[PDB]
Amino acid sequence: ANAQALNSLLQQLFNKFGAISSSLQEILSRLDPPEAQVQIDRLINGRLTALNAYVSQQLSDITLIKAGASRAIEKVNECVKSQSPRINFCGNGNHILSLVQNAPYGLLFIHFSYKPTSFKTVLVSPGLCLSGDRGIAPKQGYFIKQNDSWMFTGSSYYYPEPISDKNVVFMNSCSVNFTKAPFIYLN
Amino acid sequence: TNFTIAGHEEFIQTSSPKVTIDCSAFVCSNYAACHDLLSEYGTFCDNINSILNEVNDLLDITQLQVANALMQGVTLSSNLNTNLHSDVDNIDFKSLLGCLGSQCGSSSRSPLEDLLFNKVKLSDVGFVEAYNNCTGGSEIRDLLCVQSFNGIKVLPPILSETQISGYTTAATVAAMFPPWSAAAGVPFPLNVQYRINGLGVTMDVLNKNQKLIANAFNKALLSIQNGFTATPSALAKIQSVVNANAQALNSLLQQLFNKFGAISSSLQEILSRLDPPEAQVQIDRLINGRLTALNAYVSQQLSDITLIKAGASRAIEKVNECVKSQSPRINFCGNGNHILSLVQNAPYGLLFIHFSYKPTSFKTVLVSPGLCLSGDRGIAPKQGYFIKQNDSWMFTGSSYYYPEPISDKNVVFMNSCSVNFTKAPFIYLN
Amino acid sequence: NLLYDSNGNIIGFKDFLTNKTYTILPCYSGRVSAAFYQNSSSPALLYRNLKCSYVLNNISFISQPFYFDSYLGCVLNAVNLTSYSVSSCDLRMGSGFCIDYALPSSPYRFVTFEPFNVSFVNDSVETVGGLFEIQIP
Ligand SMILES: *[C@@H]1O[C@H](CO)[C@@H](O[C@@H]2O[C@H](CO)[C@@H](O[C@@H]3O[C@H](CO)[C@@H](O)[C@H](O)[C@@H]3O)[C@H](O)[C@H]2NC(C)=O)[C@H](O)[C@H]1NC(C)=O
Ligand SMILES: *[C@@H]1O[C@H](CO)[C@@H](O)[C@H](O)[C@H]1NC(C)=O
Repeated sequence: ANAQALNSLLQQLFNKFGAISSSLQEILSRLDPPEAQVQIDRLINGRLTALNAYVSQQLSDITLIKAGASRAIEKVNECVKSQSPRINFCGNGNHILSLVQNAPYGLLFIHFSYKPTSFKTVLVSPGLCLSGDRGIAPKQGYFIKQNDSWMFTGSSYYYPEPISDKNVVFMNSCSVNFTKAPFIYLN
Repeated sequence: TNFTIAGHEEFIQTSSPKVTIDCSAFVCSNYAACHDLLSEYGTFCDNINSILNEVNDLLDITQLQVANALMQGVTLSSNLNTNLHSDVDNIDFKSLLGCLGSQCGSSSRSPLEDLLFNKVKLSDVGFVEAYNNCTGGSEIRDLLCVQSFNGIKVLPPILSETQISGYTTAATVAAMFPPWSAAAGVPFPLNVQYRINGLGVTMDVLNKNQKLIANAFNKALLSIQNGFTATPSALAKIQSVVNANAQALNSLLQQLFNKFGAISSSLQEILSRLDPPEAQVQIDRLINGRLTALNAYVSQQLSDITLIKAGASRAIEKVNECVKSQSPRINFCGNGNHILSLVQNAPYGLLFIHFSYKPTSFKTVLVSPGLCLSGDRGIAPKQGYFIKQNDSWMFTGSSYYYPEPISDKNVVFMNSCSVNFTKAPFIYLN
Repeated sequence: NLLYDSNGNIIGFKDFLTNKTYTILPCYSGRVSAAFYQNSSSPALLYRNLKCSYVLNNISFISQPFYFDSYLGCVLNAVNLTSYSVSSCDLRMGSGFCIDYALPSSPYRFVTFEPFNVSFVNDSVETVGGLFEIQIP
């Protein structure tokens, strides 16, 4: 696009623009001096208009260029040299880390993500209530029922583990939509 | 002491109507004697067409980006809403959902979007319905038919409004039924409780006022739906954009009736009254005037497309970081206390629905930023304060008054206490 | 003897030798959008906002063996195959439609443009036995 613009800017020097010849040499030594300004002015007006249009196009493009560059700077500072807690910014939700490389007229990014391959269906419970009007809710995971017993699994893997203090939050009440389990004596 | 939930709407412009101008149909004439002189200017009208095409390409690119941001990481079940219960946990979401079942085709707009689309005439379908009437028999006078025959016509986008409405109503049900993609795998009421818990409200009051939260959500949705009968700000901005586009299109057409130092605005009168060898001056004057007008128009378009792109990027960022996921950034998705956010399709942009946490009653109480325990040990509260009740130290939240005993789950420990901390040797672990 | 509008447009005329009133409507002057493949032989014409009942007898006198009306005007040298959708398309027309080329009648096919989809899973929505049912990697 830059080369096409530069080539189109040069081709405007071979235009007549309402004159008798598209050349400043074929006008001077072809008429009397008083009858040359009328054509030189018309030759100058078109070139000035073309230059103004080119300057306007450059001013319109530089704004988007600077906006993209600022976005690139922000993305570098928030994804390469740091791990921001922002989601759906450096990747597609499962972003891990990113690297930066030099590229012609810009920069190159390499985003690493977390892509699962296999899946497995399982019934989950979004919270339980223990004996004594006490309720518990999982933190980044679910509650499964394996061998008439409740366990805890992650939201992105299926490795069962027993319920502990660092894997569940404690509440002093629970609604009627949760599942009752009075045999979980893991306080 | 008491709280409620309030709603708030917001509109962000994303797209703009695509305008196309003809090279020779508008500059000189449908004739040929004028075109024989326009060739002396070289490829001057080709450069005008090398700007609107790029503007339309940028508009298509940003529309595809918005669609991708709406449809990224979204998975639904096969047993979809086939006339099923659109309400979950006493929360009526039917007023902002279309239809995604096997039936109900060729129409996917929600009842909320219909109120917005029925108050604008120059929508995506409006130009299509107003342009095809210029042949089968239109009214006595129509501006769009006159502008179309002179080289000014508005092209429809690459994606219809129905597809955008479908994308929106599919992204809305994401955080409504398992699996919860837009809630990171958390049910809707538990997600709302987690959102409102981060402000300082304890879990003891949330479980006792679930029906209150449901009624507050229903009342907020009803107030947002009924607020479109009057003149709101989003509809005002949409009408302003439409009127500005119409005024620009009408002002661009009036340049064909100016004189521009010539003898007459009509080009046929100059060629049917004066001899050939003197009409070139008038033709050149008219050509220069109309080319200057077209250059001014394309310059204004290039000036507006930058702000359009900026608004579209802002809308994309909001869609990515407010509705599909929660970002720990205050005063970004709303006004202070922010809980959730919803997106709806709007003419030439998107419509957002923000839910906030608005208290009702207040109470004055004495608080302490920290106390010193026995043994030069320190302790400071987190997301709350320290209050005294019946000559005993307890803990309370920063957004709700509910005393609770001090435990290791609500405070932090320090190896040294400051000199401006209230002494309290009576408390050991209570 | 003349009727004008708000901004300098003649939209009427009265004759003085016949005492009859007429109405002036401008003539048709529009372009055509034609999609052309890499090494095809004839593009796919598209007259926007024009029915083929008016094009086949007032615009183009060439015998067109293929024509059918659509949402954006009738398309020439194409087939009505809107029941088939594509993901990526290089000839975009608008309103969710595009034209793709298939190497063989009319090789141009008028299809639907659906660039984004959603992953479907065969699971239940309502709670079964008080528990949900989701997929875990
Ligand atoms: C088109 O319409 C005009 C307007 O009506 C017609 O002009 C009218 O023509 C009639 C018949 O010639 C005139 O009536 C005459 O009036 C004189 C008195 O002035 C009377 O002595 C005659 O016996 C006759 O009744 C009428 O005045 C005249 N109106 C005007 C305003 O000039 C015209 O004839 C119509 N043209 C055609 C082709 O029908
Ligand atoms: C939609 O499906 C098509 C065809 O399977 C595929 O090419 C395209 O990448 C899909 N889009 C998304 C967003 O998954």
